[PDB]
Amino acid sequence: VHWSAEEKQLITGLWGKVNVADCGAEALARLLIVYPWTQRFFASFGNLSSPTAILGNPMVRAHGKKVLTSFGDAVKNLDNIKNTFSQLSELHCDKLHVDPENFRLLGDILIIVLAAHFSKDFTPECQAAWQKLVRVVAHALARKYH
Amino acid sequence: VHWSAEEKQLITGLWGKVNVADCGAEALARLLIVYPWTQRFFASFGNLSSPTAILGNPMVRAHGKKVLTSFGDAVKNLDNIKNTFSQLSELHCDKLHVDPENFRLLGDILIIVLAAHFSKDFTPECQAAWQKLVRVVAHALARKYH
Amino acid sequence: VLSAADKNNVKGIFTKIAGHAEEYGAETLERMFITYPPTKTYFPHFDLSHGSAQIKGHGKKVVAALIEAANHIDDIAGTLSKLSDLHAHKLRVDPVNFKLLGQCFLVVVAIHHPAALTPEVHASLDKFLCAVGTVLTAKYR
Amino acid sequence: VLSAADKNNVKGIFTKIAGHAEEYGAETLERMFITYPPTKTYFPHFDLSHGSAQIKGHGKKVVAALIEAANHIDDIAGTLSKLSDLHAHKLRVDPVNFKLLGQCFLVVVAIHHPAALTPEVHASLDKFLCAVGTVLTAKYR
Ligand code: HEM
Ligand code: HEM
Ligand code: HEM
Ligand code: HEM
Repeated sequence: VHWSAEEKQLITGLWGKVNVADCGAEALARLLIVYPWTQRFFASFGNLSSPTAILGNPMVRAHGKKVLTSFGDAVKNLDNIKNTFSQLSELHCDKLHVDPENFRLLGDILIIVLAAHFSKDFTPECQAAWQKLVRVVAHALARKYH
Repeated sequence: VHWSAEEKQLITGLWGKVNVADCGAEALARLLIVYPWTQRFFASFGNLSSPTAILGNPMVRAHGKKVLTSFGDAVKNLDNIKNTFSQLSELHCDKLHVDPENFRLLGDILIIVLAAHFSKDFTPECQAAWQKLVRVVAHALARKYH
Repeated sequence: VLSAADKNNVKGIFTKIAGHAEEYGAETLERMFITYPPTKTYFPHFDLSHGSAQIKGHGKKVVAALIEAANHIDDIAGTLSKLSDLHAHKLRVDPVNFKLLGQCFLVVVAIHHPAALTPEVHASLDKFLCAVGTVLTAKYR
Repeated sequence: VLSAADKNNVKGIFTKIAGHAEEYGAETLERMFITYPPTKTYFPHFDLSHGSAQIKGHGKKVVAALIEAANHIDDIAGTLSKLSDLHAHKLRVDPVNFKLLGQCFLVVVAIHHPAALTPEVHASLDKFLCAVGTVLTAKYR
């Protein structure tokens, strides 16, 4: 993946405005609400029995924060996103069996969440710059399958 | 990807017995009749307006041959698969805009054509290896995308 | 098959979608063509410059077909049946594109009515955009 | 949806499978569990050693469910609804897996009936299976 200098700014500038804590909580919450199947990866958090229990869950909130904090390591380091995610690739790909289609569904969901929190600041250019960080990230997560 | 010695001697063995022409024409015959949207990349071939047409088509038949000849360039060099399909990755992705899912769809179809050819000789273990190979070709072919 | 909740979550945000059909559905199309550049292949007869009359006029139709389907939600297949000859047979869309648009429309809504796009509603709108894709493709399968 | 040719092609090879439910059932799951390992995670209660009672017994179940959706084919959701609650709400089977089992069953039929699984037939059968996968994934959508 090549990144433009306009792409960098669209990303760097937007990332510095994200509520990582609240942004992750919702993207993980919805991941679970829109794709209830994925909850079988998180029985460790227990109560995901209702859209609200998932929103209420401290561990789902806490996890989302951690997950999104990760995306940030990608924003930080766009040249190095392949290694940054290698130890997590290992985990998701070899220890967790997470079907890679799900890194796309998480990706998309951030976008929607990222949308929800910036509105018209999230310009189509921007969305494009990010869906593409999201896409690269989800690639790099799956790199241990190939 | 790391290959097994049993895996290689299953790909290798099975390859030398496939009709690269027949088995070739029929995986594209099918890619196009089980998933007819993919005909849009194949207007040059002409009449694809019926299963029969797709089957008899001189150009499709010659294409399926070349697509399968291509899987065999992988069989031969499994530790170089991505280098082999790099130039075809530029073509299918940069110049052709084939969604990488369709590479997956051709693979899944090759497997059914190969199951067809050998039957019981095509064992779960053999299928598993030939699925793996198919995955890695599709992946070296989408590499440009990433 | 959408539940009773799905249909009210879907009718809610869509009653907020109506009145903005043209600008929304034109936004969902550009962001598509820009966040997903290969999808411009199907619009080679279009000017895909900013706010051109075709994107705006097509954007109106799309979101109008969407609200026609949102209402006749019991028989989406029956209400969008020529749209299936059109996208499946005539035009030949990788099915992966409908998911590409549905996501672009979903960002459109999150931008314009965040506090309507509630996990529960987001979840329902997606099942819908998903049953819509499926019907317009179900002229292959 | 399922066209005359679909609803007849699909009965075609399914009448050619019949006294073969248990045999074809179990072989599909084995091909699934091996061609794709992580699908075994859904069967930890299960002995997954080749041709073991529970593979053979439940393969017998799967096909009886495949063949029984093939007979009550107008209402495919009505005949397999109980296996939606199960597969979607209880077991949280990821949709990416119904695809994968589909592939496997298809490989079975093309082993024991190559002449039968013509391009045309393959294609109807894909739609049916994917009509089935879609139903058992519904306890969200
Ligand atoms: C590309 C998107 C994703 C990113 C960037 C990401 C990143 C992360 C991070 C930072 C952790 C925390 C590591 C730890 O504390 O041990 C994690 C763990 C985990 N992830 Fe993901 N993840 C993604 C997608 C997914 C998806 C889609 C699923 C399920 C469908 C999933 C399931 C899990 C599970 C089960 C854990 C361990 C949770 C625990 O044991 O506390 N991940 N991932
Ligand atoms: C993943 C497995 C695939 C392999 C190994 C493969 C291989 C090849 C090869 C060897 C060529 C030769 C080009 C030439 O003679 O001009 C080619 C071209 C082409 N491929 Fe594929 N391909 C694959 C999948 C696909 C899929 C899934 C599609 C679309 C659904 C596609 C669309 C095309 C098109 C449109 C051409 C140029 C055809 C022409 O101009 O005659 N390919 N590919
Ligand atoms: C939510 C899903 C979609 C809906 C509701 C929808 C709606 C429509 C409608 C109503 C028309 C006919 C308008 C007329 O009569 O002038 C149309 C045509 C068309 N659609 Fe879609 N569409 C959808 C998805 C897509 C996708 C995913 C693509 C490809 C990326 C696409 C590409 C086209 C093209 C090229 C036309 C030609 C119409 C023209 O000439 O302006 N559509 N669509
Ligand atoms: C063609 C699609 C499928 C059909 C027709 C089907 C059919 C069935 C049926 C009829 C049952 C009830 C078994 C019983 O009463 O003992 C069942 C259970 C089950 N299925 Fe599915 N199934 C399908 C797909 C899948 C997939 C893709 C998976 C995951 C890889 C899966 C995993 C399971 C599990 C874990 C059970 C419970 C088994 C047990 O506890 O004995 N199924 N299936």
